Amino acid sequence: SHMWKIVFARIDDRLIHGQVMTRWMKGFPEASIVIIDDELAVDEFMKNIYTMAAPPGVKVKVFGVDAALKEWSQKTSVEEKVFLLFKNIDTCKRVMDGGLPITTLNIGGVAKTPQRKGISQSVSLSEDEVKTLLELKTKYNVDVYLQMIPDSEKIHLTTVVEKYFPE
Repeated sequence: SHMWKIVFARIDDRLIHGQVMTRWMKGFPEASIVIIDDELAVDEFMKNIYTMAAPPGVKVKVFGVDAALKEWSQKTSVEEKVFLLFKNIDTCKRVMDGGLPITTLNIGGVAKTPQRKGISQSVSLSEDEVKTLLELKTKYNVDVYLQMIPDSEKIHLTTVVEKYFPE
């Protein structure tokens, strides 16, 4: 089997913050958190911050994109359950384009910028970003939805397009 079994994937530009991941990990009891980000992979200060902020009893590992693809590609007799955490859509696209199978993609946090349209308190998206999410759905059959925490409002990608980007 592949080294990792991907139990969930989430995009949140603030990664491990507050109690958010403690809430998410309760749904994935045996999983570790794997953050895939090229910037964080070399940033020792923030690697320590996020490791310290991790839910009690949950391992955190950080990989760059190429290293994540290399690790996942390895075969093993005992797979590790992993909850993938990305800072941004582009990094997720790069790993999916590299063959890493993601089945569900939760958009958790994307900060407002002038180029993005506000959708929720936690998520704003540009038209280009929504086009990218649609492309991931089309190419890879990923189920994409916005949801901040497990018990908060869930908005599917199709609903996002219909209400916020009619086109």
